[PDB]
Amino acid sequence: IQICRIMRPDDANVAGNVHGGTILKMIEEAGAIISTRHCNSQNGERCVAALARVERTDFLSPMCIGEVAHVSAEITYTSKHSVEVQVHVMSENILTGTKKLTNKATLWYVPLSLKNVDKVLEVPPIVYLRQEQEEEGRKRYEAQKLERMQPVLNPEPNTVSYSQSSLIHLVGPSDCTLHGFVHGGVTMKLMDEVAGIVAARHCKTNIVTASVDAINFHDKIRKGCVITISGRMTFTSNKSMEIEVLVDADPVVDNSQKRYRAASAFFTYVSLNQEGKPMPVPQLVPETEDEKKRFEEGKGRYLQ
Amino acid sequence: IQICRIMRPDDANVAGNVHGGTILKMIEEAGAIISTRHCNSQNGERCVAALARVERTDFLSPMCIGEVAHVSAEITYTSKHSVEVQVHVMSENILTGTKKLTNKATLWYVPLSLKNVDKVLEVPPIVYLRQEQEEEGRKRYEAQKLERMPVLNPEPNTVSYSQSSLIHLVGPSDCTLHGFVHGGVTMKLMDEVAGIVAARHCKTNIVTASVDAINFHDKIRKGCVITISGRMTFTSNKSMEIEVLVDADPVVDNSQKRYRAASAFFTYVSLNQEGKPMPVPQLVPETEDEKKRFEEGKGRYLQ
Amino acid sequence: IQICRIMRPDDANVAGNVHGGTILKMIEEAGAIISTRHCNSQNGERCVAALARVERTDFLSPMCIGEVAHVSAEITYTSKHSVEVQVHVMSENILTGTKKLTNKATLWYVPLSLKNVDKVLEVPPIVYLRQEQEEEGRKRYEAQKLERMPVLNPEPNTVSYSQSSLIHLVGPSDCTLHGFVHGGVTMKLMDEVAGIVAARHCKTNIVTASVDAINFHDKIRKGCVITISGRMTFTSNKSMEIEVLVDADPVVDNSQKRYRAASAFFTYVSLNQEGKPMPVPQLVPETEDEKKRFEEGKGRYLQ
Ligand SMILES: CC(C)(COP(=O)(O)OP(=O)(O)OC[C@H]1O[C@@H](n2cnc3c(N)ncnc32)[C@H](O)[C@@H]1OP(=O)(O)O)[C@@H](O)C(=O)NCCC(=O)NCCS
Ligand SMILES: CC(C)(COP(=O)(O)OP(=O)(O)OC[C@H]1O[C@@H](n2cnc3c(N)ncnc32)[C@H](O)[C@@H]1OP(=O)(O)O)[C@@H](O)C(=O)NCCC(=O)NCCS
Ligand SMILES: CC(C)(COP(=O)(O)OP(=O)(O)OC[C@H]1O[C@@H](n2cnc3c(N)ncnc32)[C@H](O)[C@@H]1OP(=O)(O)O)[C@@H](O)C(=O)NCCC(=O)NCCS
Repeated sequence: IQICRIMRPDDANVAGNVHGGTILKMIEEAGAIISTRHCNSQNGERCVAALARVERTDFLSPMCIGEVAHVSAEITYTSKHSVEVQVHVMSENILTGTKKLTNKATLWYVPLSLKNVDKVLEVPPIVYLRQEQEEEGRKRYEAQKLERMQPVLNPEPNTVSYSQSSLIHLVGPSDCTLHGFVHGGVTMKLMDEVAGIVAARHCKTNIVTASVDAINFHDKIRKGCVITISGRMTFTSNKSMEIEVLVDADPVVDNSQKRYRAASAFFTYVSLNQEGKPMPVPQLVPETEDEKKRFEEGKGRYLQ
Repeated sequence: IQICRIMRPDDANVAGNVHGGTILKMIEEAGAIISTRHCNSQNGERCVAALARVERTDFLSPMCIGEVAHVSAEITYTSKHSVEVQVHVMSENILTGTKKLTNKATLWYVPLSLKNVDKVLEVPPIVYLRQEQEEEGRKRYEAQKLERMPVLNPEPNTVSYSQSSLIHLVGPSDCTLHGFVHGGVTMKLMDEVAGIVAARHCKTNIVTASVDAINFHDKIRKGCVITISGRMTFTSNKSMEIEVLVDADPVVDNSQKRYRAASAFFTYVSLNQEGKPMPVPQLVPETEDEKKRFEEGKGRYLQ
Repeated sequence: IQICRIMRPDDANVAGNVHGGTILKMIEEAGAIISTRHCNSQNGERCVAALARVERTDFLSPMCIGEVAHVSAEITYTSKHSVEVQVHVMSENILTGTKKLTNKATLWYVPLSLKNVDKVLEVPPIVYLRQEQEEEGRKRYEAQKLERMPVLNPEPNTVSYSQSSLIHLVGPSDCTLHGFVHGGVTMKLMDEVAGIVAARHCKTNIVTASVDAINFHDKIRKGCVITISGRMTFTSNKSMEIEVLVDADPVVDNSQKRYRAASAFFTYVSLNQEGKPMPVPQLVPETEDEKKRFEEGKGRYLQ
């Protein structure tokens, strides 16, 4: 168990369910603390473990204000320079005594030198109880390694341009951060918000985050940047919607550095019935060639 | 009449000086407190005073972390349905003992029914010490009452070269006890985008000299997404004027249209190491609307 | 001697009552401001006063959103290296005009050099109006100086049934202008875990009556992870006392071991759905240390 805290009114959305960004920030905190503690076991160069990838997060059951969140983490795998961390988020009602599993996630972290930033160090190794666990971890590692290799016109209903949305945010201070960079939590909250906007615009009904499927942090964001979090619908099942979210970082004045793509993610959203079963959502129809390529790649991700 | 706090690390801008948004939020808080207490003075219908206009804010000298901010407020004038409030924000260094006058502003508030909102109620009158005070107040009131009646590939020093925008989804800690959001969140965002546009146009360090006309046209509720767009309007040889507009869109109801929630005019300058305004690059308008806005920027400059 | 602000939605819970943690941080802020101004009065070494002890905080009456808090402070007694500050928190309803005495506290601060931290400096003395004031101050100072020298499967209403803990990574708005964290957030987390254990033991709505001995043993720097652990010590027929302990371990430097940063005693009470205090279930000790802590908590209760 790496983090435990109380959900408060500011942790929720306007409706009263706790924000996806808050759950993501707790997940990141737990994974980062245990990964950082593990990569300084053998007392090497002083390092901090940075989140590089959210392999997957499942929103199994909703969390609400007043409940206590216990988020625990276990180090499954460590590569040459990366560590895989599995994290479980449970909610407990302190009066009712009930405890449910709210979220389940897998993340990837990599240690960065504190002395000379941008320098990756070698993860110390971990000892496994069963060899099948270690090879299954290696298989997942090689799978994720394999996987790694915006204009809007006048909109018609149920088109990509119709739901396409965007947030623009000036990154502020980070005083007590481990490094000079800002945590993935702020950016993930913004990504979740843009995904929710796109889903609600496309489906015109209640919506729920089913899962966040692949969050990649391409490079760090420093203070004084202004980030554009752009969200677009990529592919829809009959009962689910997929949203690509892209985070681009721009220097305000510094033309020494050019605009770059800082992060990318895929959100799977669903709308449920009063009973709690996934209801049919309107189907997205692509119009351009790139939209249809992204729809096909969404179907491929759907069946694999 | 009084509000006072200590400036802390989250209160600062990227530079490490107290954010302009934080100063504006404290000014709004002080004005709202004193006018709300005054508009329930005579024990009428229970009401709350809402900020409607920032007539002007002067950033005289910067404030820094660790200092204590003292914000004082005085009700200058009362109309039939509005209150004019003058506000001073002073900084106090608790170690050196030094105290500077950091900002000076005057605001306009309107009391709104708590029982039946959207109903504007009648401000109780204030008694003036001299008749000249009330006459100057009426003059200022009538002045403010009268005055209220897409970027392609850019070339440098144009409006399009500096034009920028922030987009924000209004969440739950932006709003008050009711669904409306404080003027503070919006003013902080306007200041941020104005600073962005000014830094893009002038390519050096800059500082807000004054905030000229913040008008709050309509309320913003939770669940809206607001676009705070900033563009440069007119430049002196040593000063720049930035227009900031707040547009609010309903996310889900496409029956409902986008509306203009707030508008303001920012004056930015770039200063020397000594502290004197240095020449800023000149804005050249390209379209007809750009120079129309440049011409009224010159008009505002000469008055 | 004074700080005042208006309470906003983030300072309160869903019901509209201000969190105890926010009141505690405001008390700390006011005390620190005046302690810092006094310990730089006569132009010694440039220093800032850090909160070391909360002698007691009484929650006399609740404060709610929209009311403005006026926090006043007075320097009661100063030792060789510490300053005693008494603080009153008053709430003002700006509509009804009513003002209540909400909370009253006594705190201890110690000046630390800004140039070389960990260096304690000598508090300048204060001149008393009556000799009895200084004599009572010396008595209280010597009293406080004297005073400073695992849950298995549980059965209901024992210590293990209620014992709880929070785990927190020091985040971005927790710290001061320097690497240390304000006492306010730490006290807020202590109040939260005390409320958690109290609600687990009492199965009702509950409220903090008073917090008695908050000691800040050592500072917490950025990059620590703190465990705020709370366990029940002794229960009256209508009151509960909860001991809260704050332990900090460094995440990155594994060279350093766990250390005890803070400790406090919270007394909680149980309310009805109407709002009347109901009798609380009696805590039963099982071990020898549990019964020692129950008896010494009773001793603290009878004082
Ligand atoms: C993570 C980061 C350091 C990657 O470094 P890099 O420039 O790609 O250098 P590398 O040569 O180490 O890249 C490959 C290796 O890095 C790690 N890595 C990089 N990207 C990864 C990804 N999407 N998923 C998992 N591991 C990744 C792995 O260690 C990978 O393979 P390995 O097993 O051979 O070590 C860099 O992209 C980054 O910092 N992104 C921003 C993360 C951030 O947000 N930081 C602020 C706080 S969250
Ligand atoms: C300002 C607001 C109340 C205007 O009210 P309205 O519905 O247009 O009603 P009216 O225009 O007929 O006028 C009512 C009074 O308000 C005054 N008023 C309205 N807008 C004003 C402005 N920008 N500046 C100065 N006075 C203004 C009017 O002068 C009038 O009083 P008067 O007769 O003494 O002149 C409305 O825009 C609003 O609700 N703004 C709130 C924005 C916000 O976020 N505030 C802080 C958080 S709630
Ligand atoms: C308070 C602190 C400076 C104590 O310093 P120290 O290393 O123990 O050195 P000493 O205690 O000998 O310093 C002497 C003074 O400190 C006072 N002091 C220390 N702890 C105290 C406490 N809990 N209550 C009251 N006084 C205390 C002593 O009474 C003494 O005063 P005196 O000499 O006039 O009698 C240290 O414990 C600390 O820093 N705690 C954390 C405070 C913090 O978190 N600051 C950041 C903002 S909250």
